[PDB]
Amino acid sequence: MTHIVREADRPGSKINKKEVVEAVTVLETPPMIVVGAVGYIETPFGLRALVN
Amino acid sequence: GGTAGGKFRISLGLPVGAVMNCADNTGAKNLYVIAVHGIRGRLNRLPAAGVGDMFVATVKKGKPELRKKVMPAVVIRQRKPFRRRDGVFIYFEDNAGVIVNNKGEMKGSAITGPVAKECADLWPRIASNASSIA
Amino acid sequence: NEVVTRECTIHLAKRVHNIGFKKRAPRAIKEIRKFAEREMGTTDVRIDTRLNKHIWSKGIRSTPFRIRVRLARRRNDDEDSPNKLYTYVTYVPVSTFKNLQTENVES
Amino acid sequence: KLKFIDTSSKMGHGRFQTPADKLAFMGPLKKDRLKEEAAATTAAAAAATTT
Amino acid sequence: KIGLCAFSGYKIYPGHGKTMVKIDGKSFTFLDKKCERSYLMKRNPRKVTWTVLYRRKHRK
RNA sequence: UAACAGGCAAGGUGUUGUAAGUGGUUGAGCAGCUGCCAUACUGCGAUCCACUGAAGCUUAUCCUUUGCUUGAUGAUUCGA
Repeated sequence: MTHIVREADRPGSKINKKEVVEAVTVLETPPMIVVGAVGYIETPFGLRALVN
Repeated sequence: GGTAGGKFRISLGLPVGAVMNCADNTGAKNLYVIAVHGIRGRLNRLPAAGVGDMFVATVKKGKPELRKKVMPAVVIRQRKPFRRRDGVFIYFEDNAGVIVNNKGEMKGSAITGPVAKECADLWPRIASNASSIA
Repeated sequence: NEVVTRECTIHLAKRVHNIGFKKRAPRAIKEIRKFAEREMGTTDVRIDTRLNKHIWSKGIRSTPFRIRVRLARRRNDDEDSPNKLYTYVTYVPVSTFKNLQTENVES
Repeated sequence: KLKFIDTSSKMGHGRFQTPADKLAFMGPLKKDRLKEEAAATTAAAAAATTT
Repeated sequence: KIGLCAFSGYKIYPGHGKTMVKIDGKSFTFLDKKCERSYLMKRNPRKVTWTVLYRRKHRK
C-alpha cells in the first residue's frame, strides 16, 4: 500500500477543489495467457460444463 | 444553529464527564461534560465530544452565578489527535470549550487562544470572536 | 572427497530469534548442530568445547550475532558407527565479520 | 488525477521519496565518499608496487 | 505542501507526522514521533547530533 | 548440472544517534611538580571537539543479486 495525494473533484462537499490524502493498494498484475475455452449449457439443475 | 455543508467524523476526545477549560471571559474557569448534543447512544457507550461539538456543561470552578447550573457549550480545542482530509493529524495542548447560547451565539465576547478550524466553520459567532482560527 | 573442511560464518541471531530469552541460547548448541547437518549432510556433530565456552560467553540470555566456525568432516575411528562420516565444529576467533566470504579450502 | 504518489520507505519512518533526494538533502557518507575514492586512487596506486 | 520539521529540520511530504498547535498559539509541524517526543522532552535541537540545526552550528 | 536453490557476503532500506582508538589542552581547577634563563610536560581532570550522520542492529515472516560456497541416492502405496 502507498497513499496518493490527489485534489478532489466533487461539487458541494467541503473537500471540493481541496487536495485530499487517500490510501491505495498495489496489485502486481503481469499478463494473462489465454490457454483454453469452456462451454456451458443450461440444465434444470444448473449450468453444465459441456465442452473443453 | 449554524451547520451548512457536512462535517467529517473526527476522533471524539472528550467523553462524559471530562473537565475541559473555559476560554470565554464569562468568568467560568471550567466546563464539565454532562452530555453531547447529538449522541443517540449505544449500550455501555459513553457520549463523547470532539472539536465543534455542542455539549451540555456545568461549571466546576468559576463565578457563582454560573456554577451549579446546566448550560450549553461548544468545544474549540482537544488533545486527541484527529485527522483532516488533507492528511494532517492535528492536536492541541489543552482541551477547551466556550459557553454558548442555545442558538450558537457565544455568551462572552473574547476567546483566549486558538479555535480549531473544524469548529469555526460550523459556528460563525465563535469564528467572529477568535483571534486565530486553526 | 569425504574429508572436507569449511570455514563458514553462521548468522546465529537469525536461528535463535523467535525463541524466548533465557532459552536463547542453549538452542544455539542445538542450532550449530542442525547447521553442520545441512552444509555437510552428516547427522553427527561434535561441537568443540571452545564453541561451548563461546556460546556461553555472555550468559544464557546473550549469545553472539555472527559466529565464524570451521566444519571438519572426518571418518569414525573407534568401532565405526553406522554412519562413517561425522562433523567437528570448531570456533574461529574472527575480529571483523565483514567481507569474510565462505571458503571451502582448509588443510 | 493523482498529484503525488508517496514512494518513501515503508520499513520504518521513511523520509525521502527517491534515493536521489537522500543524496541531495544529505551528503555523501563514509560510503560513496570512500568508494569513489578507493577506485580512482587505487588505479594510480596499484602500480606503486609495480614501479 | 512540504512542511519543515520543527525539531529535526527535515522536509515533510504529505502524510508523515503531526501538527501540535500550542495556545500561544504557535503551530509546530513535526516529521515523526521521534522528533515530537524529543520536543516535549525538551531536548535541544542544536545538541542532538543528527538534525539539520546541529549540522549548521558546525558544518558537521 | 545447477535455467535452480540453501548458507554467507555485498548493496539497498531502516532503527538507535555519533563506536573503539588516536590527537587536541576542549575544560571548572589542582594544601601537584617545575631555573638563574624569561621556561613546561604530564600515566592529574567530569565534560567537550576532530577523524565520525559514525558505529551497532536490520528477516529470523524486510528488499535486490554476475560475488564466495554447497547441492547425483530417499520411503510408502496406488489399475479403467
